[PDB]
Amino acid sequence: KVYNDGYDDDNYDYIVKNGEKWMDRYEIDSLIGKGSFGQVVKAYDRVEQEWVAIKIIKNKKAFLNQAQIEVRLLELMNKHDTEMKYYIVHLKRHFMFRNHLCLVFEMLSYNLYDLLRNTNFRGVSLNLTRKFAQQMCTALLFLATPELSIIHCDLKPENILLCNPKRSAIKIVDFGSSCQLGQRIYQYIQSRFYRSPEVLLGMPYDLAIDMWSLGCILVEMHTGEPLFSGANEVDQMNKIVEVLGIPPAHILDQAPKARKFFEKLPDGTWNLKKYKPPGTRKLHNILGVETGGPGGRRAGESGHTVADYLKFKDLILRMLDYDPKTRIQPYYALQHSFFK
Ligand SMILES: F[C@H]1CCN(c2nccc(-c3cnn4ncccc34)n2)C1
Repeated sequence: KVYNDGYDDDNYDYIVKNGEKWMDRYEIDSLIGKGSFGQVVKAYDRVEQEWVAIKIIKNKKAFLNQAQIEVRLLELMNKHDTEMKYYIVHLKRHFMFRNHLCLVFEMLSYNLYDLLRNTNFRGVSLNLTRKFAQQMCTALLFLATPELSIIHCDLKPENILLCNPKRSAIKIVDFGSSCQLGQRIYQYIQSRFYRSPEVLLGMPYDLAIDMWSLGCILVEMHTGEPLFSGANEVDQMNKIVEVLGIPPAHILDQAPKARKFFEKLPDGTWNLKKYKPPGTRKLHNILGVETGGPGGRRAGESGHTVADYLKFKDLILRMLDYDPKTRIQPYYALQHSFFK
């Protein structure tokens, strides 16, 4: 059985060969990552004399076209951030090679899920969480600039990479599922644990969905475990409500999917359709604000005082506002006293 004249496997992926030279320019070293899109290889760019990561997209039209969207968005961001100060991965160039679209990037390191695994799923310190939060809010501020207006739409620990294994600098990756505020097409979006209530409820959405995801990500980075680990949409919404309570009636009254999860009482108030009772799984206790941090494991550690935790909790709750019009926006998140 032959795929792509012998160059591809049965998963639409290019069969990586060590030492292969491409286009009289790149010497392929090794496979360093993989995902639904294809593969990431370490390669030496002999023209620029540097190591690069090449994202080799699957040779299949749906994957190609997803990547073409990604290339356009990365090129737009490139021409609007030439100093590379806004925490988005830098696309150096792209090319088609043996029926695969290939995106050449700066080399990065481990993703933040890998980092959580490296903590044995116990979380990173509040101080490292703060550094990640500040960089992510800066990235979201850039995506919100009017000429971009990019909604990432799939923020999760796996899509945030360290630049260097020993440093806290990060870059956001993976814009294949992204869109712009003026051209919102998708109804079904965001990975489930990180999915905003407006998307669960079938309501209009905007860049605020990414702030919701960030709030979820930051809690998980410090505790080691997802904040809302739903097995399906109904379970996801129920897990959200355990922490945050029943959403406001003015939202549910306008939500096409309200009755997937909730029922309206003769009061006019809404309740869940037949979990811990609503709002009784307190973020205050998830974070261990007064009890030594998650699992009590930060008791007697510098940089984890009650005051520090109260600042973090306050910021997170503003990121997890059910109302996307009042959910904290990146400019103001960066001014919050968690960062002072
Ligand atoms: F192989 C792993 C170690 C280095 N990596 C790396 N390095 C630079 C860029 C990227 C990257 C760019 N876009 N995406 N999208 C999705 C996934 C990764 C990427 N990954 C991943």
